Amino acid sequence: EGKIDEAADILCELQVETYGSMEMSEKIQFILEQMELSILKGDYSQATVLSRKILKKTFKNPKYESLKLEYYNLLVKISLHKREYLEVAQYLQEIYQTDAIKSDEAKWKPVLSHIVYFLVLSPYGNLQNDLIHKIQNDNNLKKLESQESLVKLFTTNELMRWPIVQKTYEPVLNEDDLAFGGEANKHHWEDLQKRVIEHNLRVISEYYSRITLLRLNELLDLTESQTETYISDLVNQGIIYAKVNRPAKIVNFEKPKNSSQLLNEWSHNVDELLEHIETIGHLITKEEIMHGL
Amino acid sequence: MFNNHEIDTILSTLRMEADPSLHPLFEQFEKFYEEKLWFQLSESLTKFFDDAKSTPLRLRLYDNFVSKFYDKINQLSVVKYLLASLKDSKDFDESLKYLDDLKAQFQELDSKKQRNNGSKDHGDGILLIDSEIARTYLLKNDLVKARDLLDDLEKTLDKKDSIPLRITNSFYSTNSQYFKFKNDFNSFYYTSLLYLSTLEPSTSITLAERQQLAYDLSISALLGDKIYNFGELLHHPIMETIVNDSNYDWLFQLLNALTVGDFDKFDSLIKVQISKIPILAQHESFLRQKICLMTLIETVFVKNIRMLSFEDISKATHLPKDNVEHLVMRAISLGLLKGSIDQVNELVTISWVQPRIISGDQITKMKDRLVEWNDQVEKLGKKMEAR
Repeated sequence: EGKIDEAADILCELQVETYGSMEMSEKIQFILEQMELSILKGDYSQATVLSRKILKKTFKNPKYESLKLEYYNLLVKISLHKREYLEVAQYLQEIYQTDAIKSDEAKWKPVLSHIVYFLVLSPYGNLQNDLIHKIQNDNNLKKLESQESLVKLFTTNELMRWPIVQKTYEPVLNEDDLAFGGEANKHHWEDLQKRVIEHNLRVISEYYSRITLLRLNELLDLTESQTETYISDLVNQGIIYAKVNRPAKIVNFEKPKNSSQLLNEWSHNVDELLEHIETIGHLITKEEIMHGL
Repeated sequence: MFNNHEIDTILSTLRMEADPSLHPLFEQFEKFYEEKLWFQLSESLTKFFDDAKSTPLRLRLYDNFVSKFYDKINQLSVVKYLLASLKDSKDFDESLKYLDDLKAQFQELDSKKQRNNGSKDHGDGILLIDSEIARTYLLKNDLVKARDLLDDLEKTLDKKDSIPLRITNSFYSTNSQYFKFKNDFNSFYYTSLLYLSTLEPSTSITLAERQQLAYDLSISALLGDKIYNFGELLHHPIMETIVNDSNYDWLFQLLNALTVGDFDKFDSLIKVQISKIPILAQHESFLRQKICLMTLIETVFVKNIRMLSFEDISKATHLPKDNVEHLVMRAISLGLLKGSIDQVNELVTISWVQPRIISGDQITKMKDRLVEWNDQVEKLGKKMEAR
């Protein structure tokens, strides 16, 4: 009828009274109905409280694969208003185990794929590694092989990569409704873009000691105004630092800048000369004997 | 010719008296299969020179001679030959049928006597099934099925002492085949090198096997690299009496091609289609940087210092100004470098740390460097000594 508030009011009183008794299945069911109504109102915070309670409930229960899936469907929706890839990623990780023992590869492979791909939008690549390393995630599965190749591609990125990625894949770039609530096609573009832009700076710092800004604006393929901003936000967060020398249009990534490094680097250098002298000493002595022979 | 009946029968008699062991329908039957200049057996020690050299429909008869062979000779010979002979003979359907026959038992338990692996020695009963199920299954069927067979082949390698070596042979040949089966000429180049390395110094070889390995190495070495494209194949047997067949001219053609960097030369290196792969389409840039890097590394400063002109890297590699920018960009990613090239200052200032090619101009360079390292030390010493 459209009386959202009225249906919720009656559902809220019911579930609370029932709690702690009258079947584990029955109680979890009311909570799914409730979150569905809650999300439309704006009641994301009420939805988070409901989420804590159900999460304990699903754990208690043995034989609860249906219950866990149902919780997942509710959980992703609330994260869509907020924006955490960590919430969705973690509870799905606990669903991985349950999907190997109980279910077919038909249930398991769309979930695996969605989870990694969720992490691809996610702007920091440091989660991504963890999920990819996985023993049955590095061997076989077509989608598995597509994600791992992307994982190598980021390492090497010089950000002429992104349109290559955008065109080449279209499933595994727009695929939803298979272990997640979905997300706009247009939202996938937004996220992917930010993630690459950051990762180009991130590699660029290691590989090259200096780059000029004119070259860098061309590499990202981007306007200076934006580049200055993408860089500015990153350095400020302190995942990395870089420094700009504005009248030169040169970006320093810096280099060693302290005595403490240099003393230890020196004592290393000695340590390598020494080792060479002993390896050379025994090695040469050996050479000698077999000249003899 | 008489030589199969002659050699088998006399040696068969010599190493046990007669007792159901002579076999005149064996003697005639093998006689029928191979009386050319190749023979189907040559008994006992002779089984290390003649054993099946054509499709061996004598097989059911030989199962009753495996059931005599142990007391006509030894341990090793039985496990050594009869699995490989079907495989070389291209008797794939037949190989499977014999693996059902043998399965895992040929004298185990309180028969005692230490067990090795097949295709060299008397094996692991289980290890024959495991190794050859992978060898056969790969040829037949898909890559996803192959990854799964390799994981089992890996379990069996791990689960043993390394002592008979035969099992390790099984691992390299098995594993090499997956990289052939896909596209992975670089991964295959590493695996083929290992396969040859633990094949040659212990013998046990077969003209069929060394034909695959030398030709397979030649295709893989063009098809992918990481170290350098031909210096390593001059400390790296490509035709040093492994076999010279199948036009090993290509190796020498490659070094000339690598230096000039002509497209015409790339087609005339091997033959058109097999030069391209499609492997070489990604490959030419990687291969390209390899020739440039080595040539400069020896030449520019006798000491070896990490100073290069950007210009002289372009001039030497023979590529345009943007292109080299992209190629170097990939090259730092690949490592064996680090220390931080400044892409403004036009200073290729990356640290010295890579391996140096061959025993030739390594030695020239070492003498110069030695006189200098020594001289430096001697000055310090002298001054200290005096006061």
